[PDB]
Amino acid sequence: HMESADLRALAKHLYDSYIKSFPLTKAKARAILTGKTTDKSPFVIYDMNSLMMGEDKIEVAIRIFQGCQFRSVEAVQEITEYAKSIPGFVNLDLNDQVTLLKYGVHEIIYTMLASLMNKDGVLISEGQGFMTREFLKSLRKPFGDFMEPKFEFAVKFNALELDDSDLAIFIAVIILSGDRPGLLNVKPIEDIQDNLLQALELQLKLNHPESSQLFAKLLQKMTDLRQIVTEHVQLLQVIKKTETDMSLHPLLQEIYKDL
Amino acid sequence: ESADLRALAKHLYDSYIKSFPLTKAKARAILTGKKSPFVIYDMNSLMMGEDKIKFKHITSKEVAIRIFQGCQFRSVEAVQEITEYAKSIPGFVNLDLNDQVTLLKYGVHEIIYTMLASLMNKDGVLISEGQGFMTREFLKSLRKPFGDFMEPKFEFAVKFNALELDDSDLAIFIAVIILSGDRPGLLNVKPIEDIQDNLLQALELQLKLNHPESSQLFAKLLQKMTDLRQIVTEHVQLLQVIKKTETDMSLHPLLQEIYKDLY
Ligand SMILES: O=C(O)c1ccc(-c2nn(C(=O)c3c(Cl)cccc3C(F)(F)F)c3ccc(Cl)cc23)c(OC[C@@H]2CCCCO2)c1
Ligand SMILES: O=C(O)c1ccc(-c2nn(C(=O)c3c(Cl)cccc3C(F)(F)F)c3ccc(Cl)cc23)c(OC[C@@H]2CCCCO2)c1
Repeated sequence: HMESADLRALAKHLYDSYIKSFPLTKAKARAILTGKTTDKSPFVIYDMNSLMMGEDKIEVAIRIFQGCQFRSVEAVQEITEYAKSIPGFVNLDLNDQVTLLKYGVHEIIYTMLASLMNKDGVLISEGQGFMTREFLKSLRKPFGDFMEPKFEFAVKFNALELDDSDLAIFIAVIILSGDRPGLLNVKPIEDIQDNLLQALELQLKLNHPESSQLFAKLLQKMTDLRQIVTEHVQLLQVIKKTETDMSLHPLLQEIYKDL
Repeated sequence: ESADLRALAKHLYDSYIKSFPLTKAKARAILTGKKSPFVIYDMNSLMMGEDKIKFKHITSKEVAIRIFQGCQFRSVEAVQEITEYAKSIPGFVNLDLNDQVTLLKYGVHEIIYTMLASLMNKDGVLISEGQGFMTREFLKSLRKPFGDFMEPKFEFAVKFNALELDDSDLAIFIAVIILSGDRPGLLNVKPIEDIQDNLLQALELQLKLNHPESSQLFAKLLQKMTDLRQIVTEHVQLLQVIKKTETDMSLHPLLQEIYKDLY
C-alpha cells in the first residue's frame, strides 16, 4: 500500500511535530524521574506542609483537582495543534475534525500522562515538581479514588517502554479512529489511519526488534484506554452532583456533553 | 517458522469445525438464500414454530421473557463448546488449572458475541443450528427492556461482519481472545502471553494470505476487541436492571443454578 521510505518519512514528520507541540517529552520526564542530575531535580510534595512549601518554591483536594483540570485544558490545546500536523486531518470534513478530537483527546491525555508517571508519583509544573501517589490517593471524598486509576494504567502502559518517536505515531492512530460516533465520512479517516498503522508497525519493528508482537500489544492497550475514559466520565458526574461549587473549563464541558 | 504458523492455523480451524455446531460458511449460505429455515417474524409464527419445529428452550408464559431466557440457555451451551475448543489450543491444558478457569470465565462473553455475529445479518438471526430464522424487527419490538436488550447485538454484528472474516480467520481470533493475560486474578501471566504471541503471529500471517488486498485488517480486527470489551460491559449493566425490575423471571432453582454465570 505504502513503501518503506515513505513510511519512515511519515514517522519522522510526526516525531518532529510531536516535539514542537508538546513541551515536556517522555525523554525529559525520564531524565528528571531517574535523575543523578543536580540541575533537573524536582521539589517533592508528599503531604500538606510540603504542598504549602512547593507553592512558594515553584480546600486541598479541590485545588489539586482544579490543577488536573487546568493542565488537561492545556493538553487539549497541545493535542489539537498536533492533530493539525497529521497529513490529511485538516482536509477532512470540519464536523468530523471536531468529532475525532472530541472522542480522542481523553484517550491521548491518559496515554501521555503515563509518560510523566512512575509507580511512586507524577511530574507537575513542567517537571519542576513531583507529587506522590500516596498523597494523591489519600485525598478525601471521592477525590482520592479519582486519582489512583490513572497510576494503575500508567504502570502497565510504561511496561511497554515506548519512546517519544513511537508515541507520536500511536497518538495519531488514536485520533484518526473511523469508529467514533456520528462521523459523516468514515472512508477518508480509515485511509489515513491505514497509513499511520503501517507507519507504526514499521517503526516498532525497527525501534524494538527484540520485542515480538509489540504492535499488537500496543493496539490492545487502546482497549484499556476506552474502558478507563468511560469510568472517568462516570466518576466526574458523581463529583459534579456532590460538589456543586466547582466547575469545568468550557472546553472540557463541551467535550463531556454526550460523554 | 511460517510453516509452523500455518500448521497452528490449520490445527485450530480443524478443531473449530469439530467444536461448533454451525459454521459461518453454512450460516451465510442459509442467510443469503443459497430447505428454507422456518421464519419467526411475529407472535403467531413463533407459536407455530415451537409447535412444529420444537425449538429447545420452551417450558413464565410471557413471550418476551421466554425469548430472553432462550438466549441465556443457548449461551450456556456455547460455553461448553468454547471450553472444548480451548482445550485444543496448544499450551492451554498445560496452564495452571485455576488460570484455565479464569481465562474461560472472563473470555466466554466476548467469544459468544463474536460468534453470534456469524449467525446474524441486518435482518435477523439463525437459531437451532440454522433450522430457524428469527427477524430483527420481532426481537427489537419485544416490550419494556427486552427489545433494547436484543438490538445492540445486531448493531455489533453488522459492523463486525463488514470485515468479512471466514471460519479459518475466526478460529485463530477466538483463540487470541481466550489467551488474554490481563484477566483478573491470573496467577501465571507469562505462559499465557507467550501462547498469545504465537496465536497473534498466526493470525497476522493468516489474514495476509487469506485477504492480501485488505490492508491492515490485522489491526482493524484487534481494534474490534475494543467494541467487544465495551459491549460486554454494557451487557452486564443491562442484565442487572432486568434482574432488579422483573418479578416474573422465576425458574426452578436448579435451572437458576445452571444459568448463574450468564444472569
Ligand atoms: O501535564 C499533563 O500533561 C497532565 C495531564 C493530565 C493531568 C491529570 N488530569 N487528570 C484528570 O483527572 C483528567 C484527565 Cl486524565 C483527562 C481529562 C480531564 C481530566 C480532569 F482533571 F479534568 F478531570 C488527572 C488525575 C490524576 C492525576 Cl495524578 C493527574 C491528572 C495532569 O495532572 C496535573 C497535576 C496532577 C497533580 C496535581 C497538579 O496537577 C497533568
Ligand atoms: O447459537 C449461538 O451461537 C448463539 C449465541 C448467542 C445467542 C444470544 N446470546 N445473547 C445474549 O444476550 C448473550 C450474549 Cl450475546 C453473550 C453472552 C451471554 C448472553 C446471554 F444471553 F446469556 F445473556 C443474545 C441476545 C440476542 C440474540 Cl438475537 C441472541 C443472543 C444466541 O441466541 C439464540 C437465540 C436467540 C433468540 C431466541 C432463540 O435463541 C445463539
